[PDB]
Amino acid sequence: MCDRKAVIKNADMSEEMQQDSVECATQALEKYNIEKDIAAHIKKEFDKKYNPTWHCIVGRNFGSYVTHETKHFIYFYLGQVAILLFKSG
Amino acid sequence: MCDRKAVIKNADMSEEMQQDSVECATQALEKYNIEKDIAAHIKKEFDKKYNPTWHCIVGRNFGSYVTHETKHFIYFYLGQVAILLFKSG
Amino acid sequence: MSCDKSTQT
Amino acid sequence: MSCDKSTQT
Repeated sequence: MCDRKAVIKNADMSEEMQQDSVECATQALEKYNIEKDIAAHIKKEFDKKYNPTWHCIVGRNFGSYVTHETKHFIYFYLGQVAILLFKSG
Repeated sequence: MCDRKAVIKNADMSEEMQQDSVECATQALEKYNIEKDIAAHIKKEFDKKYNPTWHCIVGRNFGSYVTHETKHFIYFYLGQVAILLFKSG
Repeated sequence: MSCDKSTQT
Repeated sequence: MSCDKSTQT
């Protein structure tokens, strides 16, 4: 019907910022029903509000290696999908 | 054959470099039985030979928005599994 | 840099 | 503002 639950895997950034991602992801899913837009949406918001550059990813399942900045990284599993975010300009 | 067929979708880098990724992904997959290790392996190899910084992802299904450099970007589905590679230091 | 790109299976 | 880190669902 609408299964969904947060499950932070790891995060290194201000609570409000990481929490923002949680809502940014939740709302992102509500608007977009495909990881492509979900990630791209979240990225723009963080890149525009928190200043560039943010890299975003979303998927039901996937592994990846990535390098980011500092105090600007977060990753959490929501429902049947994962939402990754971190600056790596 | 045993499936594991490459399927280039996006590419923006030296032929040998992109082809290297194809083999790097193919070999990476046969080495590790988890897309997570795949990216980490492929990434280190490119950051080692090509020099940092490379972002690599591998998953059964997902989507992500990311900005890279130039002449250092590539993406392709291998054996159904997605395998992304691109510099975005 | 060439230009940003969004990946998707 | 620079550090590598793995990630997986």
